[PDB]
Amino acid sequence: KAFIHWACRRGMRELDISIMPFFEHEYDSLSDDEKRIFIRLLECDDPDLFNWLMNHGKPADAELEMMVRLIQTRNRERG
Amino acid sequence: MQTFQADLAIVGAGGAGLRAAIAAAQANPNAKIALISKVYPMRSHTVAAEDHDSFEYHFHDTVAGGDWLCEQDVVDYFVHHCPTEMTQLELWGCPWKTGFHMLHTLFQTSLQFPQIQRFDEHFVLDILVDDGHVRGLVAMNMMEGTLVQIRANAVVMATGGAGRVYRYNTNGGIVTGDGMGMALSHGVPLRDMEFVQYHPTGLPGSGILMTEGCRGEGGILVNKNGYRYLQDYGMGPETPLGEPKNKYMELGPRDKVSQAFWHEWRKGNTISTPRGDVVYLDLRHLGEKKLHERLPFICELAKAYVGVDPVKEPIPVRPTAHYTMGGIETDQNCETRIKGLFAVGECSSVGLHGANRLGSNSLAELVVFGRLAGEQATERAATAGNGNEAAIEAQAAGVEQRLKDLVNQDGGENWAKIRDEMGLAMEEGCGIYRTPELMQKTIDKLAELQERFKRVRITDTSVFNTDLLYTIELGHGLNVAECMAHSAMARKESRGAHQRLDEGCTERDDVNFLKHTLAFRDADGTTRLEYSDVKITTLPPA
Ligand SMILES: *Cc1cc2c(cc1C)nc1c(=O)[nH]c(=O)nc-1n2C[C@H](O)[C@H](O)[C@H](O)COP(=O)(O)OP(=O)(O)OC[C@H]1O[C@@H](n2cnc3c(N)ncnc32)[C@H](O)[C@@H]1O
Ligand SMILES: [K+]
Repeated sequence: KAFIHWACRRGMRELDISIMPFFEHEYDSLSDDEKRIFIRLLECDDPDLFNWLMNHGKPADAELEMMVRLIQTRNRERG
Repeated sequence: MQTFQADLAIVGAGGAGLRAAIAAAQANPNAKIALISKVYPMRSHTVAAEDHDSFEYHFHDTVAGGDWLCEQDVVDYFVHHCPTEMTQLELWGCPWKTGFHMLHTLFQTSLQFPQIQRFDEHFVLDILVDDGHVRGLVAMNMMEGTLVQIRANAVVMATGGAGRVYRYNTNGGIVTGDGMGMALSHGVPLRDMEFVQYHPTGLPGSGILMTEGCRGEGGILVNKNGYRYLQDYGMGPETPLGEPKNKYMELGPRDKVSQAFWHEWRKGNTISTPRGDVVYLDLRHLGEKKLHERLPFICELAKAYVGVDPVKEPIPVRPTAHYTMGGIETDQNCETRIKGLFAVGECSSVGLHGANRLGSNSLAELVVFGRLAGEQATERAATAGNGNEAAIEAQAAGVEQRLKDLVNQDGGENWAKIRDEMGLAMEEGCGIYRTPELMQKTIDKLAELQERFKRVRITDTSVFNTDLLYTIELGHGLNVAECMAHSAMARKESRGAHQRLDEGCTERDDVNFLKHTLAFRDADGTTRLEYSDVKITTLPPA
């Protein structure tokens, strides 16, 4: 369950700053099986994870498009 | 210790390692090929990347762009096998973001080969060498905690660059030098490590890289005064707002635009910011209509990491460390001093890049030399016989012990902090321009840091710790950092990416330094330098 820390190291420097500190500062905050999208979304291509964060498109399973909102907004209230 | 008997093991599943693995499956269809990566390969740094009308014009621009430190026979090979490897990639499905398209095609092509057994999310800790010949490695399985012996008679290092050794950096945190480290542990020198290449527009704090297209589409670089200062540094007259010309001003030679930043720094002309000194890449004059069509991602990019809407204010940028020309020393077959052990891709020094990588030769090296390294290593897996079983197994056991002595090590130093001071010392002492005093300060700090490294605390975050792997990376970073710094300090000339301010060493010196810098590491922990000649064939120095 601390191996999702390792599903946070990405090839793009951009996702290290967008995914690794959001997993650190929060994650253990709003959990249950709403973390059912966190792990589900990490199993996606790096460009898609960069893009669906820059809103150059939207993920299909809109259960995962909600999680892209929670990572954008919770990070837009971070630093 | 589970074990897996392969013909070849490939450490690295990026552009170079994958291409190597396909090459070995196609060369010997009966082979067991272990393809190992600490990340799902589609997360290798190669995903992040975004004339040749003449073999001569390409061979000339590589050698000269590398300031005559290129292995010319390697260059001749490279230039001539570029068209083949581009063709082969398009056939494989690549439609004609180029590093993703490349890696995706290599990755999908690798799935057709049952010869290629992937070891996803496996961290390689050491290679096994006895009687001057590699005999396999030992890796940790992240997703489970266990350790695997993998025995092969050729091992191809494809671990990527040594970037995240600077505190501000364009590479994923992945790219920690692990393969260069492992070569050093076994007495293979790192070559030409002093030649690190900066990209001129990177975001402060992050190192996230602002594309050249920002300036291709007419964005300007100004200092605190809003002056387009590039005109003061030999970069032709100021071109009109909205009509850039290539090679002039913001489209000027990439090395001169970094150097310009530095001069503007020394002049008092930068802007002091949290986590750096910056200039401004200004895009306000484009307009969101232009900014949305071309350069669409760049807006959210700036909102996200520098909190700027580029339509309303300019973007803070500064030169960031980017590409490492040096790496594991290899011959024209990508084979290291240790027989059977190869290196290819950014982790290596095949002699293609000299003192400065030229354009997209970085991506093409992956498939040209990934193919060659793959073929060559197959060849050498078929002719190595066998090895003194007790020694190999003894060595594999020594990794096990070394790894447990490491856990609950006697000490109280913090690897995070040790890591950042190495990063700071790299920026200060091995940046755009070097001086014998800023290099010696940093050579010292590293020496101080590697002593503290001997006493870092791996706390019981338990199976096997993430903290323990980040520490093994740091070690690897530390050793390659000294190699850089020691080589820079010792290279008393200015060549390509390596530029010195001090008297004696401002000019390129072909009479004394037309030589490679080989950086060894002795068991005692100290850094030894040596030099080799530079294969000149067609093009003697200017
Ligand atoms: C960082 C970067 C580089 C880059 C670029 C943009 C960025 C942000 N844009 C480029 C461009 O537009 N054009 C170009 O020609 N080059 C560009 N670059 C440079 C280029 O992308 C890289 O030099 C190149 O991709 C290097 O690829 P290589 O195949 O050599 O290696 P890698 O992609 O970095 O992957 C290395 C693999 O090794 C595995 N690994 C590393 N250490 C270990 C350990 N210890 N154990 C197991 N596996 C390991 C990694 O998982 C990875 O797969
Ligand atoms: K290299």
